[PDB]
Amino acid sequence: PLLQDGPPPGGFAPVRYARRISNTGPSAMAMFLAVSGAFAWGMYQVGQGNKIRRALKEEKYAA
Amino acid sequence: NPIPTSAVLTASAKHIGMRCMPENVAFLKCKKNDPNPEKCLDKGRDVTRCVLGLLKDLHQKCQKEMDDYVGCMYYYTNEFDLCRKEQEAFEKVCPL
Repeated sequence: PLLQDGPPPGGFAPVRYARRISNTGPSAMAMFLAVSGAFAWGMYQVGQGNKIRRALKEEKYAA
Repeated sequence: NPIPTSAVLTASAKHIGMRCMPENVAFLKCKKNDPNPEKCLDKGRDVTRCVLGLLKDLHQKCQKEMDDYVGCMYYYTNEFDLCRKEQEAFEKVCPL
């Protein structure tokens, strides 16, 4: 009917098929450092909290 | 006036530990030497009378600020760190 379906003038837009990689998230030693520093600081905080709890328990016993 | 129950004694132990020290030391030394209740009888009344006098004095001097402390200590089963509010309200008026 002289109105066949087809691409528009100039063709269609170019497409990608080459598996783009986002590469999201922390990389290399970032996670290791963030975990080791957290572990050390948390252990220091735990020691301080245990000292506070020991003081509380010893004052309870002194009562 | 207050009966020497568990709550009042635990609450006022802070004041007992600075005014009943010589009598308590004497009673502890007497008990260490001999476990006889009969032999520790005479020293077992000095501490009782001094503690009762301290409780009377605290009740008269710190009346309203001690009843709430005892009530909350009884409520929370003698746990100091939980409330502590009536606690500092108590040593605010009683100078210990």
